Amino acid sequence: RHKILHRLLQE
Amino acid sequence: LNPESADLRALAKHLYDSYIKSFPLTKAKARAILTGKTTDKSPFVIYDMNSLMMGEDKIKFKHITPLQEQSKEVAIRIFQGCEFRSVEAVQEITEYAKSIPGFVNLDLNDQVTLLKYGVHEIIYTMLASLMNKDGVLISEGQGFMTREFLKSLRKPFGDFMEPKFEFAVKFNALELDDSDLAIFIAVIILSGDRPGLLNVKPIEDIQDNLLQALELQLKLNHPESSQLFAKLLQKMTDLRQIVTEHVQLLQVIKKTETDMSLHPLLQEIYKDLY
Repeated sequence: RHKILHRLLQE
Repeated sequence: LNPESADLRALAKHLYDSYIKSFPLTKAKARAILTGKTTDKSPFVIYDMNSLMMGEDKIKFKHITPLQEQSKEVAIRIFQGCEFRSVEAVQEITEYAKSIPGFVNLDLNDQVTLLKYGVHEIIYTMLASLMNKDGVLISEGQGFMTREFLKSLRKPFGDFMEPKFEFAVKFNALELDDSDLAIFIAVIILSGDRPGLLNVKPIEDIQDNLLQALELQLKLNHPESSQLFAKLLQKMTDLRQIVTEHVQLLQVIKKTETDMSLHPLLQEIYKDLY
């Protein structure tokens, strides 16, 4: 998983 | 001239406006600071231990994660500070990527993969804008840290920035402006040969269009410089060498300093990188 990158890309 | 090359102008203009919105410190502004031409910024010059301490007011060491790193010896604080600037770079690059036409329509797993392998190549590309042979602008151009000062840190921290300076003096010879770099970094992001890409085809489709735009941009903006396009693509491989070297040095640093920890965003990027 890449939780922070996922979060940066979804917000 | 023609409708095809007209679409490539619009794309170049779209990417330029997006780059301006995404990146506070542009190469235009950075060069103005380094040549002395009047600006907001008075960069405090850091050349030794004493100057760094007197310049702590102007550097935001306060924002480094985790906090225990903020109290450690100079070399670790400078390294962590540089790594922390990278964290803020990732956020700006991520926002820029989302503005590249077709990027947010890619498989989200592929968006993550492109950024994971792209960000440091883009970080060190754009860092060349903030560098001369004497030093590097830091803290959005409110600091100037000398090359010699970064060379002087104890091992294994002593030469962590030298490869970036050596890449920067060559790269800055191409005399690319912000408008050229805006397209070049989009080309780097949309690299179809990153490991573990699920669907390469729509990434190469987008990059092909970005590469054409970059080519047209370098013909129009530097019409007296003839093979600028060709020289620039050679550098995209010199960038990968810098990142592999940096990740290798980071592995050495993590294992020699066992109680150093990294920002979790950098842990997630560096994990299973080269």
